[PDB]
Amino acid sequence: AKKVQAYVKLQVAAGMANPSPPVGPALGQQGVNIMEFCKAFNAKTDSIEKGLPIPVVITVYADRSFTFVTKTPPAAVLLKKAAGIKSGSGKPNKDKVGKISRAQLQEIAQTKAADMTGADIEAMTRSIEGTARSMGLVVED
Amino acid sequence: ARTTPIARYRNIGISAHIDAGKTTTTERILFYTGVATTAFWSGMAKQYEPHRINIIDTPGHVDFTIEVERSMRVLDGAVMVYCAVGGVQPQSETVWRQANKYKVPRIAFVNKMDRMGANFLKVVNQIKTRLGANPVPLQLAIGAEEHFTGVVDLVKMKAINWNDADQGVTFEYEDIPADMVELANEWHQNLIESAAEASEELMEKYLGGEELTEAEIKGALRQRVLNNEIILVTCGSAFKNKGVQAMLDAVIDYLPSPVDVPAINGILDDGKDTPAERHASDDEPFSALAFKIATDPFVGNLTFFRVYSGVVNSGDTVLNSVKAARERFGRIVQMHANKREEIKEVRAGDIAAAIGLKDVTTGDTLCDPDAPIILERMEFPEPVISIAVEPKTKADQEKMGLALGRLAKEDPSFRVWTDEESNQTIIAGMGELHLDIIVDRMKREFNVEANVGKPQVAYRETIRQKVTDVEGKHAKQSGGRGQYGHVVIDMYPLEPGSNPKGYEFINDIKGGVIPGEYIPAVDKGIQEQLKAGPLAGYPVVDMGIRLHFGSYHDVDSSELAFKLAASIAFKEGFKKAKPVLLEPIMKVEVETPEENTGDVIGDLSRRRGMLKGQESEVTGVKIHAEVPLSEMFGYATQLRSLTKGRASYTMEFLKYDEAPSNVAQAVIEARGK
Amino acid sequence: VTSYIGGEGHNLQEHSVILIRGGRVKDLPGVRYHTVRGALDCSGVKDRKQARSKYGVKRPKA
Ligand SMILES: CC(=O)O[C@H]1C[C@@]2(C)[C@@H](C[C@@H](O)[C@H]3[C@@]4(C)CC[C@@H](O)[C@@H](C)[C@@H]4CC[C@@]32C)/C1=C(\CCC=C(C)C)C(=O)O
Ligand SMILES: Nc1nc2c(ncn2[C@@H]2O[C@H](COP(=O)(O)OP(=O)(O)O)[C@@H](O)[C@H]2O)c(=O)[nH]1
Repeated sequence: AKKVQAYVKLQVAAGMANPSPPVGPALGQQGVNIMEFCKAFNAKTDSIEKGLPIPVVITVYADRSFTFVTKTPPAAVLLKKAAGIKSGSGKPNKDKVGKISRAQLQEIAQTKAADMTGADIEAMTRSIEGTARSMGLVVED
Repeated sequence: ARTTPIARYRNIGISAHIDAGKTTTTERILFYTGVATTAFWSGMAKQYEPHRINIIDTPGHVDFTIEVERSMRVLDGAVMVYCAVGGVQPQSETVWRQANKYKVPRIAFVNKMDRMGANFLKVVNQIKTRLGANPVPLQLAIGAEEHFTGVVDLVKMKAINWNDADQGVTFEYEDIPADMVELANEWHQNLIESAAEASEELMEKYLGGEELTEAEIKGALRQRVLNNEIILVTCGSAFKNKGVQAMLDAVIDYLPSPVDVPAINGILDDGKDTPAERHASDDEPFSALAFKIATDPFVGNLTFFRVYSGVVNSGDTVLNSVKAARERFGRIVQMHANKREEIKEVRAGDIAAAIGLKDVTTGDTLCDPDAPIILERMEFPEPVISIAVEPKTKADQEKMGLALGRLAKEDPSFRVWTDEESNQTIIAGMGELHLDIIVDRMKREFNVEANVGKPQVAYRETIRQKVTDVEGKHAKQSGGRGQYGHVVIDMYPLEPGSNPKGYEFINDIKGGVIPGEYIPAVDKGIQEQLKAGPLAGYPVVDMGIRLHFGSYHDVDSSELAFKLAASIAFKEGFKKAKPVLLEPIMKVEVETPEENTGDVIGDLSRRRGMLKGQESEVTGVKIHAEVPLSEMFGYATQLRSLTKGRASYTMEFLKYDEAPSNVAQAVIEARGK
Repeated sequence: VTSYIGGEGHNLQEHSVILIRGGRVKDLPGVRYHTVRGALDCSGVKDRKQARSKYGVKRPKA
């Protein structure tokens, strides 16, 4: 990685291809190639399941080369994956969207502790509790 | 009889960004030589046999880069003029790409070395970094700004000092200034290395430590310029008069003759598109390209043409293969130095003008009738801006048509049509400064008094509410026999563009209440009313009508009586149906540098442009926006202002959307007034 | 004067140097002059192989 001047964390997908049009955001007042991105991700795509947008950064070095920062499909889209109900954001308190058990996130928190980095696997569970209610979820065992 | 070899001909363009000094450099050329213009050059030291230089001075503005394209295509070599202060400009990159498209072997002249901030080596580095070129300095500037005295010749390793007292007509070779000897030796080695790369034999001599002769250096650098591998860079400044003379020597030494350029490609007029070539020889069949038409007040149409092969005489019926029109050549002159020697022998390589050709346009091939060929065609870009032009009087009306016709003939990138809806004459061009010049010529050369406005937005009409049981009863039983007609219709909106006809008619008549013979007259009565809407008198679109109820009278019922009833029913129903005024929206695409991106959208937002998205490209960003036609006027010059002249937009008609309540209502009121 | 347009579909744009010939149509009172559809702004008209001299069409390809 490098400084936060060649920092945009991005890439909703890899099969939608070009990360320059609407699908792939950013690519503004920065300057870098676009097809020079997904080829290293082509050796990296087939471990991630689709429907799970993974955050990676266009980190450009000082010598024009750029690869990504492998993360992990995160909190938000796994509750659209492991529960089975998508974004719907705005209503945590109006009508019931879905309740999630305690252990349903902990089994994928070991996968998500390679996505989220504060300290630990258990410690990142209460921020999977975060964006779920912003999507509109409720959580109780 | 070997007179002046065609290998001594230099058909050259002078090309530069707007405001760089290229015709003043050409006026200097004419002064030194002795004088499209023909000149003769023997070298600044008179070291050469007389060479014929045909000069095309190409426009600096991007609104007239269509003329530059025509010139580049018809020319052999080019002199690219750069400002020593400004360096490579956005407009220079455009001209550079055009010269690359036509593979024109070219050299470089860094002018304006007498101004503040002049830096030769900075411009050399900008030619490398911004144009992707391989610049090889032939010269170094001695001093800069007010201290600019002369140039170092890196081939001869001598300073060139021009005499200020004779406006640079004489010069002396001096020893290189002691402060420049190290820099001159460095760039001389870079020049020799660049010469050695032209062939394996010269590379072996150079690596062996053998000194290359001046003739080998010049021959090697010439070969690579002809291959477009390198660009030779010269410098100098007029007023005190420097560089031009040595740049003209570089034109002789390094730019192509007509025999150094590949044969011109064409197609035989055999209906099979068979490829053919024409070599630069007097013994080949006649072939020429018409590349400029100029309207002259005294002689009429001047058609400028460049002969590629064979010979023609003033007064020779040739064949315009492109237009299949036998065109007898008119009076043909030639700018022999200062005089205009009328030539009855236009040989290969020559540039001349013919008087009074009728059916010749820019890009037409003129050839031998017994050996038809179509030389490759010029593609003309689509116009990017349009304006409405209205004549003040009826005398101006007919005169406007005539004037605009002449302007469209000489300049293809200029288009003129009558808009079928507004009946306005629309003119379209390659930028607004382009249209400004066109309008100036129309209201001066032809002196046609016209108002310049904006293309009238094509307003449409529709309803936003189903209305049922709308009675229309034309019961006129008076004046001899009666005329009875009675219909009941439902009116409803369609989804915009859901029907290619913009109109649906449903016959749901049950019980023969209306004879089947009168149903087409009812539909026709509605369709005539659709042409002139009851709100503001615009065409009505996106509407369905169901005729389901009606009545006739055995003696008094008429086809047109039912058509009158249909119109009544329609006019009453339409007023109840909440009628609205429509609008067109235009899909706009803007290509801009990444740093200029922001400004483009700021203005587009004020122009009600709904930015759909963007496609960050190599130049910068390809922004896409939905912008009303009304707000898409005068954008060419506005964009040129925000982007410092490096942006290009396109626009197409998208769909017939709904005009914002405010906009629609305002126009409805104005139309009613 | 008011002229008459021959053929069945023209190539007109309201400011066009067109040529006039005699002949009354007997069907529009006040229209007494024909035009020529072979001269100076009206080319060889569409879709015709017979009586080509009238309406100015050249002979077809073969
Ligand atoms: C310098 C040069 O070679 O171009 C000149 C030459 C120029 C294209 C002129 C603008 C305009 O009258 C041109 C028209 C279309 C004017 C109408 C006709 O008579 C054409 C047959 C003619 C061709 C050349 C000419 C006479 C130029 C200018 C003016 C310089 C100013 C600006 C806007 C930078 C141009 O570059 O736009
Ligand atoms: N001082 C100085 N002025 C120049 C030089 N070359 C051109 N000019 C001036 O700059 C202006 C622009 O010249 P012109 O040839 O019309 O530029 P073009 O638009 O590139 O053809 C003229 O009015 C000249 O007087 C130069 O070498 N030195």
